[PDB]
Amino acid sequence: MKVQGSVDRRRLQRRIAGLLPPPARRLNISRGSEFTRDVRGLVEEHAQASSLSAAAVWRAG
Amino acid sequence: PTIAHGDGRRPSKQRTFIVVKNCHKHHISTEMELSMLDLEILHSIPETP
Repeated sequence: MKVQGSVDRRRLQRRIAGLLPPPARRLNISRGSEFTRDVRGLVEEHAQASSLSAAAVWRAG
Repeated sequence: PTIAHGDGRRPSKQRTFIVVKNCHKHHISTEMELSMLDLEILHSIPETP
């Protein structure tokens, strides 16, 4: 408190949090439940990555 | 249809044709260019006016 300081840890964290790579895309082939929970995501990500209408394509860009 | 004729020697057989139609396919393209300054200052976060 006694001094404000010259930088904001909040801003530094939030500005880095936008430069970390996207995680990997796993696919469990040992449990049916996880297998489906990942294939659902696979189809959602294809849609989001190839549908012109949305801006999410341009974001994944 | 067909007309039934008498003087014609053998009565004309009724007619049916098979017609096979094909569907053409046409593909369409456009190109839009976008700058990395936009694609970056978008991922960043605004804090000041």
